[PDB]
Order: sequence, then C-alpha cells, then structure tokens
Amino acid sequence: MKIKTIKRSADDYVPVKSTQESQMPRNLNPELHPFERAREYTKALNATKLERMFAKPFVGQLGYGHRDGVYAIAKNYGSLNKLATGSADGVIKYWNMSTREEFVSFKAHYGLVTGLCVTQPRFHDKKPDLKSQNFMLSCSDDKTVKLWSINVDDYSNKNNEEGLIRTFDGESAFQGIDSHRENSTFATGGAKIHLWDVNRLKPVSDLSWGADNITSLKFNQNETDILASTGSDNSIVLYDLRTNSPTQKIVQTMRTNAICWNPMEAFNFVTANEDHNAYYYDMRNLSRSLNVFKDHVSAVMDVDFSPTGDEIVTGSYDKSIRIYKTNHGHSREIYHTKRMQHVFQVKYSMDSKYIISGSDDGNVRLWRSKAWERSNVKTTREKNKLEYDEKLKERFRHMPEIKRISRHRHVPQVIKKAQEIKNIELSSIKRREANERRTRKDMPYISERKKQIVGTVHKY
Amino acid sequence: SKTRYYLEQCIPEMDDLVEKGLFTKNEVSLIMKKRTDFEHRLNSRGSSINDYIKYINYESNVNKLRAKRCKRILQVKKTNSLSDWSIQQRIGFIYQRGTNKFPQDLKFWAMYLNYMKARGNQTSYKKIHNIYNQLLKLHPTNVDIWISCAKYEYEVHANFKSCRNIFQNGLRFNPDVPKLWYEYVKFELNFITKLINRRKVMGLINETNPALRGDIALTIFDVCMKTLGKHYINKHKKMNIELNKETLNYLFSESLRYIKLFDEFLDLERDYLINHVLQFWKNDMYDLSLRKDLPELYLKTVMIDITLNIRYMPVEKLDIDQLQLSVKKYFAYISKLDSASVKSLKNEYRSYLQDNYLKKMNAEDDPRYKILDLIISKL
Amino acid sequence: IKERENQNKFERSTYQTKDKKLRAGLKKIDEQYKKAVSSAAATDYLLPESNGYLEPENELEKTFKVQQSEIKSSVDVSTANKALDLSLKEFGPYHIKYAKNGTHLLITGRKGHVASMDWRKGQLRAELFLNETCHSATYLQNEQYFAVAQKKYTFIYDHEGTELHRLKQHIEARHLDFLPYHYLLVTAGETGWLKYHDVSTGQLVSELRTKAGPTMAMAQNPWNAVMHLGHSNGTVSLWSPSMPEPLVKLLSARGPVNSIAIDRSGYYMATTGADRSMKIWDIRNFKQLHSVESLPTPGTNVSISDTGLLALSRGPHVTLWKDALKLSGDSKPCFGSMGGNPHRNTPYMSHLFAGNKVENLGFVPFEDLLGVGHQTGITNLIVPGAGEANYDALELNPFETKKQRQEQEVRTLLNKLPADTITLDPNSIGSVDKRSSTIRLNAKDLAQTTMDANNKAKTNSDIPDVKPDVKGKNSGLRSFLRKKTQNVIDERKLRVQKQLDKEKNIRKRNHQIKQ
Amino acid sequence: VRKLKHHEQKLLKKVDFLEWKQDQGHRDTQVMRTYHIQNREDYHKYNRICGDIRRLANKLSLLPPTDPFRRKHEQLLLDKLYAMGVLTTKSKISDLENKVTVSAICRRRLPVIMHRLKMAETIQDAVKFIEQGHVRVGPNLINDPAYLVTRNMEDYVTWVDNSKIKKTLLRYRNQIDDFDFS
RNA sequence: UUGAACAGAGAGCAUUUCCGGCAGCAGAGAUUUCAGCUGUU
Repeated sequence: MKIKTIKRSADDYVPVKSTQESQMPRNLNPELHPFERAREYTKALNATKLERMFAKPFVGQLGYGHRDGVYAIAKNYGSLNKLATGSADGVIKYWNMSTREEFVSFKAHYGLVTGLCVTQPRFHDKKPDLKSQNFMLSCSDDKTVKLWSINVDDYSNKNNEEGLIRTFDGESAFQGIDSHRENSTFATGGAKIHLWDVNRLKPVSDLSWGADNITSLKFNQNETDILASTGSDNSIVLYDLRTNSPTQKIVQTMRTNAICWNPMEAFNFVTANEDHNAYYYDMRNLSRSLNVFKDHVSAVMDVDFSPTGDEIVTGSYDKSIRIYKTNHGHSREIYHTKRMQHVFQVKYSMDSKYIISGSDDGNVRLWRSKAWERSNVKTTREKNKLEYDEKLKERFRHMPEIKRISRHRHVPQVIKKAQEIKNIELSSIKRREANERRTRKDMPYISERKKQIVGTVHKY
Repeated sequence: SKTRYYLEQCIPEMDDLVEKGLFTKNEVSLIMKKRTDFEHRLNSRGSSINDYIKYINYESNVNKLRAKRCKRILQVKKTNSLSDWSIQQRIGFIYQRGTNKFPQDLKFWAMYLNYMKARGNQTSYKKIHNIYNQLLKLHPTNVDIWISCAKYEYEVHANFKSCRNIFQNGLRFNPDVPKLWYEYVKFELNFITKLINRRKVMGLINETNPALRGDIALTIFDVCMKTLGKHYINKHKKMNIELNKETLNYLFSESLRYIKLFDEFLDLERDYLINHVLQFWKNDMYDLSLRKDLPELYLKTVMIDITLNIRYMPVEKLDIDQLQLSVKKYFAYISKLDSASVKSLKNEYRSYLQDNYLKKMNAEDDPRYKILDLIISKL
Repeated sequence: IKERENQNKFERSTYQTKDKKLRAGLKKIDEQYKKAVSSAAATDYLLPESNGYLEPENELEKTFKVQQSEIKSSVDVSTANKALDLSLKEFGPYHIKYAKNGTHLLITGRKGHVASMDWRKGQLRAELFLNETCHSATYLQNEQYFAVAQKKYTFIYDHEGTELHRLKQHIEARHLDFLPYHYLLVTAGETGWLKYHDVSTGQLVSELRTKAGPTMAMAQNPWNAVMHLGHSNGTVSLWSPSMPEPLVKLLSARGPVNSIAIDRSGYYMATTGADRSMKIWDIRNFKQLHSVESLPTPGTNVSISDTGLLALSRGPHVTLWKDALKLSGDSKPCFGSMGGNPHRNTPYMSHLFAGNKVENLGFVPFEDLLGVGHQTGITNLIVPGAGEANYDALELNPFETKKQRQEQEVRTLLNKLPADTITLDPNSIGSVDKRSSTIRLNAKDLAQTTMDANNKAKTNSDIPDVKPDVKGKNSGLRSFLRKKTQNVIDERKLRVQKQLDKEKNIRKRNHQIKQ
Repeated sequence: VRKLKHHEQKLLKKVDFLEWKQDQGHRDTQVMRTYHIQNREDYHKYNRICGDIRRLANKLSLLPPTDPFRRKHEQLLLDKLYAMGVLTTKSKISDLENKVTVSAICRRRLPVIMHRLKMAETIQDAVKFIEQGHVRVGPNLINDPAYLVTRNMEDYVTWVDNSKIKKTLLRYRNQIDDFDFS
C-alpha cells in the first residue's frame, strides 16, 4: 500500500536568507480564482474613480502673459520646449516652456500681430546657425512681414544679433502666415495669397482664387507642396505648388476659422467652423466630411492635431477647450477656468503630452493632454498597473455606472444652459422635419457629414 | 513577475523535449523546480555572482544529460529541434545578465568569454567583439583584457589591422604599464617575422625595407622609453638627481628584458636590434652622462656588446677572427675604464668566454681551444 | 498555438460579417483567446507539488482497512505532527473551523469555550470562556477577526479576544459563513431569516425571510457566493442577497436536510437528510446524479475536499469516497463490493471515533488532513489526496507574513465585490440585458421601427388576424374579448369584436356550404 | 489594518472594523466600564426598562395637559421612580424623558451604593467585597453585585458581623469589643 | 545634386551559394577535444 502525502519543504517557500524575497507559487486553475468578471469590473470601476480623482489638468501659465489678448501661437516643430506668441498690441514673445519664461520680447508691429510662424531660413549666400539661434516670421495689419532671430541657450558649443533681419513689405494687410516645411518659401494671407521667398523682398507668386480675401493658411506636413486656406466667403481653397495653382474650392454654410493637416495622413485635415463644429476632411473627396465634431457651444476659433494624429484639440469662443478622438464625433475632455476667456489659439505639444492655449485675457496656459497622467518616469510595476487599468477601462467602458462616472465633468453654467437650449432647438427642428417627412411622400435623407457643404467648384 | 516570465520562456524547450522521447514529464517538472529556485535567486534581492555560476553549472549538466539521452534513445547525435541550442542560449543569457548586474567580477567576464569562444560554430565574431567592447569600456585600465583582445584577433582571425588598433588604444589608456609596450613589440616582431617567412615561402615555391628591418619595433621602443620614464617620474614625484638615476636604472631593466626578447627572436636581425638599443644607451639620458652616472651599468652594457658580438654565432662554429675582434674591443674598454672596472670586466669576459667555448670544446680536441685557454690565462 | 491535454479547464464558454474592421477585430479577439488559453495551460509545468494518493498493491489490500496509526508511521514527521489531537472533556462538543489559508483553527464548544490558535505553530491567539451556549464560529477576512454565534446574539471579536461588536440584528443564528470576496458575514438560524452583514462598513445588507422554519443546514457555493440553505421540509433553497425569494428550490430529501456540502468548482452538491439518504446533485444543470438510500444511520455531516473527496460523518463514523462526484453510475458511493465488482465505488477511507459523536467536519486547506470536531475536542485525520497541493500565493498564502497580510487586507478591501453582483451565473456581469435586442439598432433601423409601430394601428396588426379554420372555442379574438374588461369599451375592443363577428360569419357560411 | 494611503481612503471612506453605527458609540461598554457591570445583557435589560418609562411618558404627554388622569399618572410615576432612587428629584415632568438613563439605574446597584457610602474605595473593590461575603442588607447577606438598592433600603446596607473588614475598622479606631464578636 | 576612391559600423534587408550527414587523413589544444583537409552521401 503506497501512502504518499503533500510534503512541503520550507526551503521552497520560506527563503533561508533574510535578504531574499519570498517565493510566489502560482496556479492558473480557474477554480482557485473565482469571480473573474466581477473582480475585473470592480478593478475597472476603481480605475475610473481614480482617474476622476487624479484629473488635475492645469500645469501652469507662461510668464506674466501679454498686456493684451493672445491671438497668434506657433510651436517650433524642431524643438520640444519652445513657443512663439503674439498679441494684439504688436508684442511678440519667444518662450521656453521648460523654465516657463521668455527668451525675448519684441515690440514687433504697430497693428495686431495677425500671423506668426517659426522658420528655419535657408539663404543662398549664408547658412544661419540654427543650433544657437531660432527664427520666426510675423505678419500684421501694418502691411508688413518681418523676420526675427532669437538667441537660444540649448547647446554650449561656443562661448550675435537678436532682432530684425529682413522686412518684407506688402501692398495691403496680411491676415495669416505659414512656412514651408522643407523649403525657404512661405505664404501670407490677407486680400490675396502670396507665395514669398526669404531671399526676395517681394512676393514670388500670387495664388489667389478670384477677388476674395483669405484669412488663414496651413501647409501640409507630409506632402509639403500642398497648402490650404480659408476665406471670408465661407470657402476652403486648396493649393499645389508644383502646379503653382489653386487646386480646388469648397463653399460651406459658414466661415471656417482654422485648418490643421494630419501629421500622419497627408490627405486629411480638420477645419474649425462658426457652425460650433469642426469637420474632418479627405482632400481627394471634398463632397463629404469624414467626421463631424459637435460638442462646442460657440464658434470654434482654433484646431490643432496631436503629433500622433489620433486626437485633435479645439479652442472656441465659448471660453473652453475640447479634446476629440478622431474616431468619435464628440469630445473626450473639456478644459475651462473662470480666469480663462475667449480662446483663439490652441496648439498641441510636440511631445503630445501637453496643450497650449492663448486667450482673450492675455494669458498663455499649459494643460495636460490627459489630465490623470503624470510626467514622472514610471517603474515597471507602476507602468504595468497603469496599462492594465487603461485596458480594463476600455473593456468595461460600456457599462452604465462606469459610463456615468467617466463622462462626468464640471461645466460652466453658461455652457450648460446653452447646451440645453441647443438641445431644445434641435428637438424642435427634428419635429418640424418629421412633419415635413409626413407631408412629403419622398424626401431625401441627407447625411450629417453632407449637411455643411453648399458646394464644390470641381464636381465629382 | 520576472521569475514567472523567464520560466514561461523556458516552457517551449520542455514542449520540445516532451515531444521527443528524451524526457518524461515528471523529469521536466523536477528540472523546472530547480530552474524555479535558480531564477528566484537571480531575480530576488541578496543575490551573488555565485548564484549565476551555480545556475550555469546546472544548465551545463542538464545539457550533458540531454546529449547522453539523445545519443541513447533516438540514436542520433543531435535532433534538428529547439532543444539542442536552447540550453546554450540560456547559458549565454545567464552570463549576459550576470555581467550586466555585477560588471566588476573579472572571473565571470573570463568565464563568459571562454564559453562563447568554446561554442565556436554557433557563436558569432560579432558577439565576441561586443563582449570585448563592453568589457573594455567598463575596465579600460586593465592591461590583460587589451592583451587578450589582441591575442584573440591575432590567432583566430589573423586581423593585423585590428590587433594594431587594439594595441594603440590600449596604450592610449595605459601608457605607464611596461607590459603592454612589451606585448606590442612582440606582436609587431611576430608580424614582420611572418611577413619575412611568407616572402621566403614564396621564393621557394616559385621556379631593403624598414618594415622587414624592424624600425617599427624600434620606434615603439623609443616611444616606450620616453613615456615610461615620464610616467615613472610622475608616479614618484640632489634628490631629484637621485630620482632621475633611479628612473634610468628602472628603464635599464626593461631595456635588458627587451634585449632578452630580441635574443629569443632568432629569425630577426638580432645584431641590428642590439646595435640600436646600445646606440640609444650610448646616447645620454636624464641630463646625466650614462657612463659617469652608472659605471656598473656602463660596464655591463660594454660586456654585453662584446659578448653578443659572437654570442649569436655558435661556439662550435665560432670564428677566431671574430673572437679576436671581441677581445680587442674588450681590451679597449678595459683601457678606457678604471683599473677595478677593467679587472671586473676582464673577469666577466673571461667567465663568459669560458662558459661559451672552454666547456664546449677541449684544448686537446681543438687546436684553437689551446689559444683560447692562453687568451683566458692572459685575461 | 499547439493543442494541449489540460486545455479543457482553461477553456471559457460563451453565450460571416460584411464589416472589414469588425471582421479583423473579431479575428484578433479569437486569436488572442486561443493564444491565452494555450499559454495558460502551458504553465502546468511550473506546478511545484503533486497531489497525494493511497494505492493498493495487492487484491487483498483495501484502502478502507488502513488505520491512522499505520498512516502516521508511514508518512513524514511534519505531517504526523500536523495530525493533532486535543482532549477537551468539559465544554464539548466542539465545532471547528479553519482559516482559508489553513494556518489558524477556531474551535467552539457548546458550553462557551471558544479558542483561536495557530495550530501548526502551537500558538494560542485567543481563548474565551463565555459561560453560555455557543453554536458556531467563523473567521472573517483574516485570522484577526472572528464571529461567534452565541445563545441569542452574534458577537465579533478581534485577534486578542476583545469584543468589538454585538450584532443585535442577528438573532439566534446557528450557522455562520463568510464570503471572502464580498466581505459578507451570513447568518442563519432558528428564526428562519437569512442575514447578510457587511463587516467592512457595518451595514446590514440583507434580511431574507426563508418562510420554512429554522434552517437545518447552510453551505456557501464558493464559485458564485450563493447560499444553499437546508430546511426541515426537505428542500434546499438557493439564495442571493439582492432577491427576496430564493433563486432555486430543490426537493432533496423527505425529512429534514441534515447537511449540505458544495465542491470548489461549484458544480456538485451533496446533501444528507434525516431519511438516511445522501444525494449528489449537479448544480449548474440542477439534476441529481446519485441518491444513496438507506444509510445505516442518518449522515450528520458532509464535507467535500478541494481535490473532490466526499466525507460523510454519521455519529461515530467518518467515511470518505474518492471520485464519487462524477456523472457515471460506477461513481455511486457504496459500502461493499459484492464479490469484488470493480464498478462499485467502495469507500476510499473510514475511521471510527468509538464512544463519540462527530460534531462537524472540515478539510484543512492545502493540507492532506481532515479535521473532525467531536464531544471531546478535535482530531486531524491524515487523508492522502485530500488537499490541493499547488496553491496560488496571490489568492491565499499559507506562508503569509504580517506585512503581506496587511497589504492583502487593503487589496481585498479595495476590490470588494458589491452584493448585487451575486448571481447564479458569475458570468452575468458584462452581458447584454435579456429584454434588450439581440442585434444593434442604429438611427435608421430605430426610425423604421417607430414608423412600423405608428403604421401598425392603421394596418390593424395589433388585433389577432381572423382565422376561419381555427374554431371559435380556441380563437384568439374570442380570448382577447374575454380577457378585456366587460364594462370598459374601447376602440381596439370594438375592432376585435367586429373582426370576431366577421370570422364567425365566414365560419358559419363555410359550415352551411359544407352541410 | 495599516494606515490607509490618500487614494485608498477616498475609495474606502466607509470602512471601519471597530466602530459600526449599530454599536451606538459603544455606549453600553462605556456604562459597564463606569459602573463595573459584569453581565453583558444588563445594559440592554436596563435599556428596555428605560424604554418602557419613556414610552409611557410620551403617551402621557400626548394626553391633554389639563387631564386628571395624566396628572395623576405622571405624579405616580415620578414618585415611584424617586422612591426607587432612579430620579434624584420630583420637580419636573420632563425628567421622565431627559433624566431616565441606564446610568441612573446602575447608580442604584449595590457596589455603587457602597462606594458612595464610603464603604469601599472603588466600585471594583465593592464588587469583590460583595462576592467575598462581607455585605448584608438588613439580616440578609447579599453576594449578588447586581442587587438594586432602594432609598429606604440604603439605611440597612452594612458590613456583616464577624467581617475582617469590620474588625479592621474597629481596630483602627481602637474601639473593638470582642464580646460583641466585633 | 551626383559620381569615384578610401575607411568603416554590426546596425538593417535578401540569398534559388555553402556548412551544421558519414568515412578517412593530418594538425593543434587541454587520453579526449578542436576546427581543417581529402572523399562519399
């Protein structure tokens, strides 16, 4: 008769040395681990509540702000921590976000600083020292475009001039500016769109579609020869520099304020609109939009992509900032403050971790892209815990009280009352359309992504 | 945790071993219990390098048992499966982890290098170079690692450019160590000797140059003297004159040991190399006259030149004219030196000539040996 | 993704698309499921221990003839010392309970002697002389807290033995239990009320009225935390705190149900009744597998071990069966092999406490030991093959330290499961509501459904259609007009009456044409 | 339980193993510690008696104020409780709700009476002296500490004769007469 | 902006080249081992 029992040597479970950690025997038999669904659900619900506790998005303001409201914000695409801001008093500051203070401030123009961009100038005769100096172009209503050099302390390779290098002078006022991502050329809006060069004191070419002014410009990031522009006649016009011509025009119901190209997709862009919406567009087919972002209350003043291209950020006239995933047509997060006023510029940091907003009150603010995240480097256990929490939240996001906690934000009373007013108005339009569809036997069903488009110049 | 991950990485090998007839599932379980103990000891606190050594030994004996079992059951030397290289990969990974955690244990570094050299067919020269790169960055002031790197590259790959670069970088990091200079001289002499014998091989198959002369080794010698003297002075920095004399005496020993290396090198022009080193020592050093500063060393150098005039030639085939020329040079040196110095040099020359010829050949056997005995009696 | 032998226990059950994203996503989900199941089953190479066994070598060797003295001499010294005997002649009989780790033992005499000890260390944590009738005790989430069901009220004590709480709401409880993931202490007793109390907050979660007199037995299902109560009418009822009525009623015995045990997988349940009947039930499908009728004496207790051994104690005897829980009729427990028939499941072991009566049974967790409480104290019987050899240190650690206990307390408190999650099926969390539509309806389909609902009144599809073939006795219109209230007259009832009259006229015309 | 971290306390605000709302502040344990009550259910039996008093007082209050029945029964209850010693005064009707406590009854137990009579230095000392057979209330020895003393019955709470305590106090005053047995 | 020569890195990609079978010879290393050669498969 063979008698064999469970014998457990203490050496395999209690370590002999004091310095050694105890062994963790593990058995993956599900009988030893009951309540899979409920246990993972409770972990996910605690993760949503912990996210709501840790949501502390405001990082801080830059310096003392401008004397007047901030209307132009341009990030440096080469450097992580540098920014250029320009206000309505003609003052332009270059900022180090790491120390949250300005390298330099210039009394640049006498009018409003209508456009600002950060450049890497490429001259025929000489090569600028881009390690020691950074450069920015500005354009204003005093009929000038100016180029500026700023001394920068990032490298210590050595033991010049800060200020005006070259002034480009135009016939009329300028409304926007953008620079080419691999050439020396840049374009300015205004009455007519002009393609310039930094080596020439006058415009290289005139790209205007007809006799209408142009408000904002944006160069494509990947296909760098494509440009897009917004007009006051509710028009978005594309341009190609290889053909040197205005490619196509679309007319919508209201005027578009800003345009941003996808960093990862050369043929997609988002436009901010006065519709209180933003629209995601494919360049090849402008007869319909890819997505409509609908959560704002007043006119959306600015739009920027994440560098990863997953998310967009919108800053609007309802004094709020809203973050959208490109998949969903509604916002993921809202940012607001009593001190914040009408937001005219939002940019998304090159790290894709921070959001920079300039407002009517004259202050430039830094927010977290994800409010619950923190900027420390994580240990392995902490990183795995956070990743497991994110996957579990994504798995159980569809549940009632997990959704209830996750969608909760404190929203200003003005925005909330305006939301319920717009809800009532939309319901009234819905009943009127229901009555019209009852009256008419055959009415066409028009898509939400089709409704905003009055027309296109070139038919499909 | 890390222990769990490493065990789950060990799983597919046991899948393969169970799939073949090699190991029973219970035997696999016992092996995994031992591996669990070892992985817990490595990934916990309080570990030592001895845990790594014990785990490597265990995996080695597991591989030996696997080889015996594969020979016995399947009657095949090796299967074409995962299991024949997986234990070797694991042992290399344990070595890599141990060297990353405790980089200061030179014995473990040597064990890693020996293991990776031993499994020659499966390993890569790239892997050996990477281990040398890590080790040389971590311990740049260890001369033996530079020497071992150059030796591996010289015998295995015969890469003379890489061996030269290794020796030059190592002497850049260790200019005060005489051993690395000696090994550089030995490598360069070996290279030029191999070139000379390769040209001779070509000249016998079918049907000058300072490189063949040895001027590279001579320049390394001169730079060695200057750099070793300077660094010896920097380490140990009337009394300054005594320190300079001590430095000259210290450099003299390394020079004489280079002379011994030259005498070991029979194929090279020993007379040329000895002529160069005695020319250097005839040139004054350390702002003092060599003969006046060290008359004992000066007499030793004179006797060394007089003896090595004929010491390269055998005693059996010795030339009487060359011996007479050496004796005349010895007489001139004795006339130049003091009387006690002349007596000591004459005694040394007589002893050297005796141990060369008088013990080798008898006076009755050789008629010239009687004349040599007469000359020794005169001396 | 190679197929493996032990994959079945790691498999999970589940209750042609044109969309390309959805097709690729579902393909990824299936691939990840298969890969995870295979890689989970591959970890059985990393199991450190093996279960015990007791095997007969000859034909003359019977396992039920093996004595505890022979086992104690055969096995190693540590397990021989683990089999401990305590003689407590005064305050008996003793009801025993083990911690889920199995490192602590809690004995409770009928005359008020309640002790908590580290039985393997031989260290006494607490000892109380209440001088009162005590029926049961249980540990809470640790060995640090324990509950005693005294004469009228239930009391909660700490590790040292100080009274923390006197639960006035729990009256005359005879049976105590703890749900370790819900932090719920469950009391049943003479009043016929099942009470769930949250031990972390102190709020009484549920009072359920069993309406069946005093509860004779109580067990918990460890799989889904459903309480199986046994009443004197012969029914086992299954209770959840969120429902006032029982989930399932099973007619198990004729007389009172003496005892209930449920296995670890929660798939099998054994009951003993006063009718000398022991029944083995399937729980998930709610059929009974075996019904051993006419035991020599009625079985006072049943227990089921982690490996699947079934222990029956009837007075002085304790008999264990191995593989008795299976579906086949060869697995039916019996007492004798009639001439050595191998299809008959003769007992795995037996022991006699002569001159004694077994009070309760409990298998020591992760040990090859069965603790028996009786009139003079406690014994441990060595049972090879009884406890789970390989535990999981994340769930329950027999070698736990003080700081590990301190961390595990807060971890389990943070992951406490709400009481409303207790269902018959643990995989109900995350499912779609049963009343909800099986297929997702978008805006277009919802508008089409609304249009159909609006047009149903015009198309008269709400009322039953007129069927001349169906007789007026069973006609749907007749039943509709009969079920509607006689006094109230509505438009729908008027249309139903008109259609019924038309169908009756058509049937009368057809009958007249046939005749 | 270790001290909860900040993020844990927010998710675990209601958690408490030692104080529950059904414990009512451990008022029973506080009162038993004050008056050395040995039995666990004594507070709750006393509390039920206090609850009967308060329920009857509430009903008498809901009677109209100028009711001879109400006035007679309130005075009857006040006189009965004052005679027992639960109420210190008979002045106010409202004492039948405000001043009826468990502690008021527990102050009439024999050890508290002895400690107030200076017979024992502490209530625990009085308890031990009662169980050790030193105390008589009249001719009758009382070894029950739970025995409740009436205002009239206070005057006969005395040491038993042949008590070592009584001999000790007489010997201290030098007034011990061994003819009286002391 | 392209070409050429040079010096490389191990750091990517491809291979429809060869080698991880056997026999024999011979050398070297620490009786065995090592790569190599000559055949064969």
